[PDB]
Amino acid sequence: KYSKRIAWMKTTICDSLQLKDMIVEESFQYEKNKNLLEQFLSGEGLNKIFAYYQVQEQAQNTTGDLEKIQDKAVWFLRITNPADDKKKASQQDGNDNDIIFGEITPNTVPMLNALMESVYSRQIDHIITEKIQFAEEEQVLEFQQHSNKFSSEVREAINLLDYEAISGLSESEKMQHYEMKFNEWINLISSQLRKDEKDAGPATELIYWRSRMQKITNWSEQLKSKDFQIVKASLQRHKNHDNQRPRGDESKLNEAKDNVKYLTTLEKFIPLYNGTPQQIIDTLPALMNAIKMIHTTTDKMTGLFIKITNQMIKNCKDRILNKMIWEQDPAELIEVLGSCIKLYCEYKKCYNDTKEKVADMPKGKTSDAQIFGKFDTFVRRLQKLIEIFSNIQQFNALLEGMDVLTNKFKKIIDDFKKKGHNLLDTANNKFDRDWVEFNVEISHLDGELQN
Amino acid sequence: MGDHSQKDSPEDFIINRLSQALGIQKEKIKKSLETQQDDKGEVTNKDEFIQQDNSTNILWVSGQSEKCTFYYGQLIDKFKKKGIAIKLGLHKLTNENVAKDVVVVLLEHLNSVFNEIMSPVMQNPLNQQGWTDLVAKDLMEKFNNYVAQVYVLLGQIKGKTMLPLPSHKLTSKDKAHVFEGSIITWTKQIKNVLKLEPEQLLKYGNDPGPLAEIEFWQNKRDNLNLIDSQLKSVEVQNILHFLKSTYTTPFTKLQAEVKKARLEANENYRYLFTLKDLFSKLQESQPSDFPTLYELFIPIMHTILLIYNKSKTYNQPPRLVVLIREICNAIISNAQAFVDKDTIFSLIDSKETTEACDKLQVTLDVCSKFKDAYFEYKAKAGGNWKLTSNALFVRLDSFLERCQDILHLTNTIVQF
Repeated sequence: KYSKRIAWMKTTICDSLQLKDMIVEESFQYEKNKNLLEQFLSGEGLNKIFAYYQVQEQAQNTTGDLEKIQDKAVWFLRITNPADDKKKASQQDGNDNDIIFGEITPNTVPMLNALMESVYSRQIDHIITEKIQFAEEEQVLEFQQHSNKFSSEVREAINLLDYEAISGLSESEKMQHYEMKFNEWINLISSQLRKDEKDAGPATELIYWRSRMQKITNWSEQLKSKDFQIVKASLQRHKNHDNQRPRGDESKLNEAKDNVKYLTTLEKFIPLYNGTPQQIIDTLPALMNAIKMIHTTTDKMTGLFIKITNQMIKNCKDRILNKMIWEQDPAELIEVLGSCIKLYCEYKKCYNDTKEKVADMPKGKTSDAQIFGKFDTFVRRLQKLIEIFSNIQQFNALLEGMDVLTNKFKKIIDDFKKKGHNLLDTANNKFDRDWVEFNVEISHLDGELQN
Repeated sequence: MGDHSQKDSPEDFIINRLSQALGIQKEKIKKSLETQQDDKGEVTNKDEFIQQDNSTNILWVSGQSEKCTFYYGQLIDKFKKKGIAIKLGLHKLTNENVAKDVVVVLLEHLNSVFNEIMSPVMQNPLNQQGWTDLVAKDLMEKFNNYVAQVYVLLGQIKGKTMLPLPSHKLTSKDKAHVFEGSIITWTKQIKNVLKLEPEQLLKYGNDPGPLAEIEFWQNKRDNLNLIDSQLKSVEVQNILHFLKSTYTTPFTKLQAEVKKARLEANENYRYLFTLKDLFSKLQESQPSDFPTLYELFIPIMHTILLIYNKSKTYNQPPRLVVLIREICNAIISNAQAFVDKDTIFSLIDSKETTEACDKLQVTLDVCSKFKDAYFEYKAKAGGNWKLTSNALFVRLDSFLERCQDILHLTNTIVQF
C-alpha cells in the first residue's frame, strides 16, 4: 500500500468491533491478513489502487476475510472500505480517504438500501431548492433524473418456503380459516374497487381520485407482502381454488387500480379560490387546457368536466354579490360585468367544440346527454349576466333619462345575482324562477326606453 | 441494556473518530448541541424508537457545525444510524441498527454509485426472503438507470461520456443487453441535439465562444469515438446479432458521428485559428482598440477567406459563415458598450465634451470598416459570398442606427 496504512487499520481496529461486534475489541485480522499475503496486498490494492476503487471488509460465520470479491455472509453484519483514489494520502486523516459502509449480511438489505436511496433523494431535493448542485438544460435533465430516482424509491417502499408446516398444511380447519380470510379480504377489496358522481366540489372529486390512488396503492402493498401471497400458495397447494382464483378475479384491483392511477394523473394535471372576473376567465382557461389529456371510458371524462362546470357557476354568483348593485352606478357595474361577460363567451365556444366531438362518436357506431344539457344551461346563464352588463355600459355612453333606465336594469340583475350566491341548490332552483321574473321586468324597461 | 437516547451518541463518538479516537462516549460537545429542541426529540426518536443524521459542516457560508436532525436535511459530513427498524424498541437495544458514513463532498452521486454496487452485491448473493421478490432484478435495473442518469449529470458538469456509463458492467438475460443498447441510443441523440445555431439563439455568439463550442464538440465526438471503440466489445457485437434493426440504427448513427467528427476536426482546426483572432479581441481592456482593430479587422477577414480554401471538405461551410458573422457581431457590441454606457451619459451631463462625441462617431467608423472589409473580402473570395448580412448584420446595423441617432442628437446639443 501507500505509507498511510496506519490511519486505516486504526480506523479498522476502530469500526471492525462495531459490525463483524458488540463493542469490546477486534481479534487482530489485518495482521493475520498481513503475515499469510493476499489480504495484505489486497488492502495494499485498496488504499493505493486508481484502478480498484472499491474493497470489501467481509465478516463470515468468528472469521474475518478482507477481499474486494463480495460474498453474502449469514449470520454476519459488516463494514466496507472503498478508497477510490490513487496513493493513500499520509498527510491527511484515513477517515476524511475512505467512505465507510456497514452491511447487513443475510439481514434486511432490500429495506436498508431503499432508505439509503430515500435519503440521497431528499438531499438531492434539498440541493434542487438551493444552488447549482447539478448546468441549465443539464441541471434540468439532472432534476428529471432525481424525480425518476424518487419514483424508484416510492417503488422500493411499496415492495417492502411452501412445505414449512408438514402435516399442518392439510387440515379442514386451517385451510378453511385461510380461505374464509382470503375471501373476506376479497369482500374488503371489492368495497374500494358504486356511488353516482352527482354534484361535488372541485377538491372532492380530485381528493377521492387521489384517495383511490393512495388507497389502492397501499392495498397493492398489502397484497405484495410475501405472507399475504404464501397463504394464497398454501390454498393453491391444498387445492382450495375457490378462495384463490376468487380474490384475483373478483378482486377488481387490476382495473380499479388502473382507474385509480388515471384519477391520480388527472389530479396532477389539474375557480373556487377566484375573486375577480379576470381570475374566473384565467381559471376556465387553465382548466380547459388541463382537460386536453383525453385520448391518453367517455362516461369517466364527462363526469369530471361536469364537476368543473358547477364550481365555475357558484363562483360567478359570489362575484356579482360582491359588486347593493342597485345603489352602485350602472356604468361602474357594466365595466366589472364586461370582464365576466368575456369569460362566459369563452365557455360557449368550448361547448361547440365538445358537441362536434360527440357528432364524430355518433357517425362511427350505428348520462352523457344530460351533462351536455347542464353545460348548455350553464353557458345560457353566463350569457344572461353578460347582456345585463352590456345594457348598463350602453346607457353610460348615451341622455339623463337613458342613464336612469340602465340603473333600474342593473338593480334587477343584482337581486338575481345575490339569490344565486346564497345557495348552489338555490342557484339551480332560483335561476328557473328568475328567468320568468326577468321577462316581466324587461317589458317594463322597454316601455320607458320607447318614451 | 447497551443504552437508549445516549446509545446512538455513545457508538457515534467511537465510530466517527476522524482516523484515530475510538472514544465510546460522554461527548460533552454533543450534549451541549442536544438543546436545539427539534434535534434532541429527533435523536430520541432514533435511539429507542430507524433514521438519525449527525452533521459536521466545516467553513463555507453559514455552516451547520455540530447540527443535523432525525431526517430534516444536511447542506456537511454527516452519518445516519438505524435504531428499532417500524418499532423494535423496548426489547433488544436496536439489534438491526445499521450505520453509514456520509462525508461533506458529486460525492452524493459517488455514494449512490456505491449503494447500487452494494445492492447488486446483495442480489448476486442470497435472492432475499421474498421482501425483494422478483423486484430484486427490477430494482437492480432501476439502480443501473440511476447510475446512468448520474453519469449523464457527470457529463453535464464535466464532458459527456454517457455511453460508457450506459454500458452494463459484469453482465452474465437478453432483455438486459437490449437495455444497454437503449441507453447507447440516447447518447447518439445528445451529439445530434448539440448545434452551432442553438448557442447563437440564446445571446452569446462571441468569436472566442463559437471557436470553443466547436473545440468542445470535436473533443466530445473524439471521446465518443474512443468510447465507441470500448462500446463496440466482442460481447456487444453478439447482442446485436441475436435480434437487429435496433443495433444497425445505433451502428449507423455511430458511422454518421465518426464522419461528422472528421468534419468537426476540420471545424476545430478552423476554430483554433479564430480562437487566436478572438484572443486579439478578448484581450482588449476596452481602451482605444477601435483605432487599431479597424486596421486589424481587414487581415482577420483575409485569414477567414484562406480558411475556406485550405480545409476544402469543410462541412457546414454555409452554416459556419453565420457563426463567423455573429462572432464579429458580438465582438463589436462589447467594444461599443465600453466606449459609451455611463461614460456617454456622464459626458452629456457635464456638457463640456465635444471631442468625446466625435470619438463615438470614430467607434461607428470602426464598425463601417468591418462591413467594408467584409465586402472587401467578398470580392477577394470571388463567389460563394454567402454571409446573408442583410438579415444577419441587422443586429449590427440596428446597433449602428441607434448609435448614429445619438450622434445626430449629440451634435445638436453642442450647437445650442
